Amino acid sequence: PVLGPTQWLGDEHIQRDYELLAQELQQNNPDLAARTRFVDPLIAQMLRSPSKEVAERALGWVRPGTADFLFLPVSDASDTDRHQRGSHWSLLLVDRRDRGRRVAYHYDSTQGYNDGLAAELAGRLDANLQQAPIRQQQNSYDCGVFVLDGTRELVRRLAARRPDLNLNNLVISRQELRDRLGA
Amino acid sequence: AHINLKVKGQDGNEVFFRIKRSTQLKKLMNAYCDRQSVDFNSIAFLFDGRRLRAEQTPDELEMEDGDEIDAMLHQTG
Repeated sequence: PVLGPTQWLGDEHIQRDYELLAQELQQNNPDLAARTRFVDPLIAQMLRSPSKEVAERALGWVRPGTADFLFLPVSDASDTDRHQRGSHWSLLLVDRRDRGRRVAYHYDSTQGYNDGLAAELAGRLDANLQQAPIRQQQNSYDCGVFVLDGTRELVRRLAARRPDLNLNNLVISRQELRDRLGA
Repeated sequence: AHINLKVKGQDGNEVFFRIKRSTQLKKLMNAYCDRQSVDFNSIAFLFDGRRLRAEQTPDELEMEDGDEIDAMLHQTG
């Protein structure tokens, strides 16, 4: 989908980049791809639905049982109000490797903003919420780019077995994202 | 020739439809948004973990009677 230079990202932009990333990972590292879930932002919201059957359907679609890593773009859009379509994006990485100590790392470029939703999603994925560091946004429109570039940097670190997932040094590129979406 | 489908909203609301398997899902989507008084362009429909396109038909997606389509409002941030 078309994305402008300062346009707020919609779920369609996040989903499209996650589709490209999933295909890129499948080709370059199929063993990591098989163990990783790039969750559609709409499905991530379904996971926190007040409707139990909606949340469970979404859980089945994610199939977290056979995954070591879940990447969830977290929108703050309303579940019950048609007019409140969201203000902010953040990123939840669920590390399921220790099948007894699941950790949900919450990366928010406005520290604290989405923590309540992150906690609800972490609980529904049987994981303990941990705030994780990410470079803080210096404008009010790039949170979605932090989510996407943060995901891509985390995937590189996981593929490389790097121990430190601190994203305080993250470099964002809206232009490169726009290039990917337009390809 | 006919198939019964449920559209399930994010708040749990349900609407039931009966349509021909050769017909584009556009007709069901248009009718759901019309009935819900929401803009078609503000809603996404998901099935088997994927976003549905209005031009796809149930036969194209192997939908069987009783299948559920999840309707979600688009997000921005």
